[PDB]
Amino acid sequence: AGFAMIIVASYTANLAAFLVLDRPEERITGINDPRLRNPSDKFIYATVKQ
Amino acid sequence: QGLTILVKKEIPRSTLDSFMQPFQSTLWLLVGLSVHVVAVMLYLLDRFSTLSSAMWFSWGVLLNSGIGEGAPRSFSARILGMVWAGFAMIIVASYTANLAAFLVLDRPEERITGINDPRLRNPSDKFIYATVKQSSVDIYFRRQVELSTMYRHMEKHNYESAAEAIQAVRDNKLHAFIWDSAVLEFEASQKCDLVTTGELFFRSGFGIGMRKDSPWKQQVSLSILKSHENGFMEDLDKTWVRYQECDSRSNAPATLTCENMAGVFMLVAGGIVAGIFLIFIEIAYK
Amino acid sequence: EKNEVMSSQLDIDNMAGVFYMLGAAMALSLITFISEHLFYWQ
Amino acid sequence: EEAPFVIVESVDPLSGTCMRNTVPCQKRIISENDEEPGYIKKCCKGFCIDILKKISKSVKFTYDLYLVTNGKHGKKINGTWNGMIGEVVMKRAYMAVGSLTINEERSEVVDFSVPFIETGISVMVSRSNGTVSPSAFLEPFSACVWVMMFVMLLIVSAVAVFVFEYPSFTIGKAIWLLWGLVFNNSVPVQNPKGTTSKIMVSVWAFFAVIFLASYTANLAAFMIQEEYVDQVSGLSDKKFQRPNDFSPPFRFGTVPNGSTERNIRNNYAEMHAYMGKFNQRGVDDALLSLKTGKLDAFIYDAAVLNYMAGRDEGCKLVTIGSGKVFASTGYGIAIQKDSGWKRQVDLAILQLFGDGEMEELEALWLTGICHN
Amino acid sequence: LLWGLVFNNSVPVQNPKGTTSKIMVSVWAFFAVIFLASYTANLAAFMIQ
Ligand SMILES: N[C@@H](Cc1cc(-c2ccc(Cl)cc2Cl)cc(CP(=O)(O)O)c1O)C(=O)O
Ligand SMILES: *[C@@H]1O[C@H](CO)[C@@H](O)[C@H](O)[C@H]1NC(C)=O
Ligand SMILES: *[C@@H]1O[C@H](CO)[C@@H](O)[C@H](O)[C@H]1NC(C)=O
Repeated sequence: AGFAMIIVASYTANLAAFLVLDRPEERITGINDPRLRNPSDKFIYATVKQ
Repeated sequence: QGLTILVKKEIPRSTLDSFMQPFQSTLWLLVGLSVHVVAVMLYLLDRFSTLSSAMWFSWGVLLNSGIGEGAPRSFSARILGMVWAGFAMIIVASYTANLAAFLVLDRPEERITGINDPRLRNPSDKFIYATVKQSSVDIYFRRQVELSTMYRHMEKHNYESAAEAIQAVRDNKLHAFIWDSAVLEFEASQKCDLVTTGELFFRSGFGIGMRKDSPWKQQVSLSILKSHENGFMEDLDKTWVRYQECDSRSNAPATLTCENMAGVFMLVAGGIVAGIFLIFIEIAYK
Repeated sequence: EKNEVMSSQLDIDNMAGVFYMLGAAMALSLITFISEHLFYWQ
Repeated sequence: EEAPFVIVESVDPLSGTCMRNTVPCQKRIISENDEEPGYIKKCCKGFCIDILKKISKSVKFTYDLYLVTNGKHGKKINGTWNGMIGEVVMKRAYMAVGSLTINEERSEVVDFSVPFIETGISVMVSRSNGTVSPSAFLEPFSACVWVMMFVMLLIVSAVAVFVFEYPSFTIGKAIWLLWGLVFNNSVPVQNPKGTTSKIMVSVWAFFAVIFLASYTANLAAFMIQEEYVDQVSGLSDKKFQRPNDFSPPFRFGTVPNGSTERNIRNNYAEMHAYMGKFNQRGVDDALLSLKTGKLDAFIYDAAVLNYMAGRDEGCKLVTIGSGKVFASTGYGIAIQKDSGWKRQVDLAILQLFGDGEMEELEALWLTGICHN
Repeated sequence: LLWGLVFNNSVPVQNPKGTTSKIMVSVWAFFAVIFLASYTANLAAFMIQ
């Protein structure tokens, strides 16, 4: 019975972990964010030409 | 080498005030009255198309026990008991949710991250730290066009020799400390009560000097350069400095302990007292 | 521009919904007992 | 013009030369021609260019720039000097800047100022995806609470049977019930008799419910663990003199034909041979195929890794800490032997350190944003 | 019975007649435990505001 309690509980705890940190990357925090300071090819950002 | 920081670090003991912490002192009694409310409502609901029995049934399900023999024999009392049980689920569920969200969030304050750190960005008196007197450190802190604000804050608490500072911070008198790297690096890896921020702070480098134009300089300068390809200094390192090991082992959320769960254990004594009362009172009532 | 905190029971007012549903169920129980005292008529 | 220290770019045609705070540099090119070389190559900026420009502005002397046409960081070619330093033994120029090391064979003829940026043979590692403990399921409670639980079990069973003596519930049935209740649930069993003694199992059940709740709550923390950075000391490590203690996948990254190689084939040679199949083409292939487990540990000169770290999109590329490096040397400046500028540039570059500016410069080029 | 199972537990009944009703209610209770767990987790999500 003790082993049963442990398996169920650990299941709940692990799911609790995986849901809490399921939130997307932070909004671009300005002109100095990593994801924008040095470029990358995942998500691009530009302006109108000329 | 460069400059670094030094501050005590230890396993926290983030702990609940009491098992009753995640509720207010009111709702605790709200549910306690409402349970008897809905119990007696069952008792005056089923009796028309079993008092202590319905009392037991009603007051049990908030405990997920196995105690309880009776049940509702009407229809309406059934349609009540269903939602009663649902409420009993929600209560303890929310309790678990709240306690968890509390114990995951409360990870103790960050370490002193570096010169630009907020928690020391300004000079402050609720967070006191020192430095080395008459040394290269207040020399480099002399010409501080910007840093003068903390320059004065240090020079109002400056310290003389290392045996002051290390022994003091080990005794939790001060908060932070500064020096050149090698000294505190070694002192950390020797005894494992203190750590560093690992953040470099201002480059420099030791060396050897003689009074000007003495005829030695060239010979010693080529000798030292000879003493860094054959790795003799590489050996000197292991001879004296990179000498021990204490693992990093990022600390944990600090298991609950023998400390405060005795708030609950306070319950068994009340149980015993109430029992030795209720036995005699039962003898009387019988 | 952001942080997080853990409340204490989080309210009485936030929890009020549960008592709302409790009272609603109690009312439906009462009206159903009445309707049973009625429908024994059949 | 090799590294991101000494960059050159195409001449700006819209406003004449470069239009922005740089110095030109020329290039006299003749190869497989009788004729005369020479033409304005390009505008010519960079970190090393920055320190040179400022230091000249402060010690009041003027200069000019043309590049090397035949050679590199030269070595002994038939007992001579070609390339950069060769351009200084021939007195065809006065000083040498740019990414340049310091050794004996070069300290023989030219002379070297006090170095500014550190350097040395270092290593490159990568983090590890999480380290959920093996003995997790017994962590979040102290040693007390369990034996305390057990003895509370015993005493409650005792008081239960003894308030009961006022089929027949006894020690066995009672303890079994109590265990099966404090753990979530199990095994429908006989209950206690007597209305009064029911209070005890009740309050016990209260204890148990709050217990299980608290326990799952706490244990819901030991599944959130921070990124684990590996640990390793300098290249005197058990993990590399005897690399077969674990699988051969523990591959080592070192590009051949250079200072790494030569400074290696002098002291151990066994790492040298063992790294035979683990050769890698430069830094591009290295710092790409390292992220994907094909390349794991690295060997190079830190003054390039400590740069390339803060450019990769990820964050799993961090060197080991300082104070654990091999070839403690530094880039510097090279001048003709025993001239009358060693002293002055020395004093002025130490001044540059003392006043706190090189931090700003490294912030402009050398270190990136991707602090760890 | 089956209502008293999703929410935690109460009210002793068995319905134990022919072991196949047993193998039926079994999977139901299984789904119940996983449901309750998922709920507790994703609600502990919101108590952090
Ligand atoms: N430092 C040497 C030449 C030299 C230069 C580099 C190097 C490569 C790319 C970049 Cl971006 C910057 C630098 Cl400094 C690397 C090595 C290493 P290896 O020996 O494997 O060739 C080397 O030797 C000298 O000046 O005598
Ligand atoms: C590490 O976790 C990330 C999370 O998205 C995953 O993308 C990556 O493949 C994982 N790598 C390893 C080696 O586990
Ligand atoms: C590097 O050196 C090895 C042996 O010294 C040689 O086999 C190999 O061809 C060299 N590679 C280059 C690119 O010079």
